Amino acid sequence: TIPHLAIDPFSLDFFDDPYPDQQTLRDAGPVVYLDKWNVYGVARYAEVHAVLNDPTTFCSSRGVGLSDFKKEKPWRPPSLILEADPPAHTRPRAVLSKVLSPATMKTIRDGFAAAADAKVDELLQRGCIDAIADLAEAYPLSVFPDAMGLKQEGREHLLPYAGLVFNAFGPPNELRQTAIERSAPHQAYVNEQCQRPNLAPGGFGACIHAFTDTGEITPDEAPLLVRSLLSAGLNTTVNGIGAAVYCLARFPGELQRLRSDPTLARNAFEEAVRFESPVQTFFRTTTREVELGGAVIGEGEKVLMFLGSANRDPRRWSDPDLYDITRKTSGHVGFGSGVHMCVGQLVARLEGEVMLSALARKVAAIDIDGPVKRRFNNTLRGLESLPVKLTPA
Ligand code: HEM
Ligand SMILES: COc1ccc(C(=O)O)cc1
Ligand SMILES: [Cl-]
Repeated sequence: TIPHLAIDPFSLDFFDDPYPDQQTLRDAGPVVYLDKWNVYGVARYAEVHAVLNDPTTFCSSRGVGLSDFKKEKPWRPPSLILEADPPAHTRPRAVLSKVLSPATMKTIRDGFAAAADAKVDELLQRGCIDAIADLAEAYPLSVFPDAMGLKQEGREHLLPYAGLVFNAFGPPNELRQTAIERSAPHQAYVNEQCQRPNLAPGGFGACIHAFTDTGEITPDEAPLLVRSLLSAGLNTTVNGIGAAVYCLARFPGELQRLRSDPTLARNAFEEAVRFESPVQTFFRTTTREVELGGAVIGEGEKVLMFLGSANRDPRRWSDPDLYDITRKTSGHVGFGSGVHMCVGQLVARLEGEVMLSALARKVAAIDIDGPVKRRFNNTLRGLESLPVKLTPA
């Protein structure tokens, strides 16, 4: 019925090259059992999409990591949005949607673009750079904390904290254990910046606190919602932009197409999100007994969704393992799908678009120039170091 596999999707070997194991997971059946961690897994697009779009059956309030909040204490107070189900999810979600609205994008777009162009100009003066530290990390650090309204002091905690959050979604392996044992100072920093007086006027955080009188959220909910943005809003974009740059360096043909038409920048970013899937996995917990892909799952079972695999499922995509910047990407699940689909995706896409636009206009070649170094995280896929040589247009 359901096949049992011994594959550990949280092992370093798996992280180093997940694609053959993801095929094995897909081809074993629509629903698999992972004996290593005692969870169900779905690795094909169809079942992942299905699970994403029925939150009643496959809930989030019992945690979207391995841990079941009904059995264990969460390592930090539950997110009011990610780890909430409707209807408790609905109004905080509505608040964050307005804080990160089309109108908000319109106010910051010029500034986000200028900073991207400035970044690429600065890098071109150096020629040989690390596309991670100097670009993928540097550019979001140059725009997102300011957009949040964070003070300057203590920003060095942001990436450590977010790494910790995504490691903590995983099983209790070494990556997770080590993360939590180092957490205290990053946690203390982030929690403190979530308080209203610590967030600059007009910024994302201040706007969340400004939203505490409409009947949607109360003032005591606002700090945790600022926490959500400080959890998900930086490192994801770093890995997104890094993915895109990695793709353009590996596929020079696509760089040349992008150069010839920079209006393809937004879709080039979208395709990179599909192709590399920064957020690889999330869990759901069953709230009742349910039929899924000919399998019957009992109540209170963890279900692991392979978003990255779903994005490379040949049942859904033609040539899924090719990077194609004119692909019809609509429908990929790199930002999820359904009621929890990434609420900050407009920010992510804005950052990616203007960075790729800047590269499209300013850079003639991106050539890998040193050993590439992958970074391991229980949930995030991305590189630690990507030495490249940039050649100006
Ligand atoms: C390339 C960049 C990003 C990727 C790949 C990504 C990925 C995701 C995914 C897959 C989900 C679905 C979670 C689920 O179904 O349980 C999600 C939700 C979420 N993301 Fe993003 N994200 C990105 C950028 C951002 C940014 C820039 C922000 C904030 C500024 C953000 C904040 C959030 C929040 C608050 C949620 C919870 C939504 C909800 O539960 O309703 N993310 N993200
Ligand atoms: C996409 O990953 C995350 C991480 C944290 C949160 C949150 O803290 O609410 C939401 C999404
Ligand atoms: Cl925390």
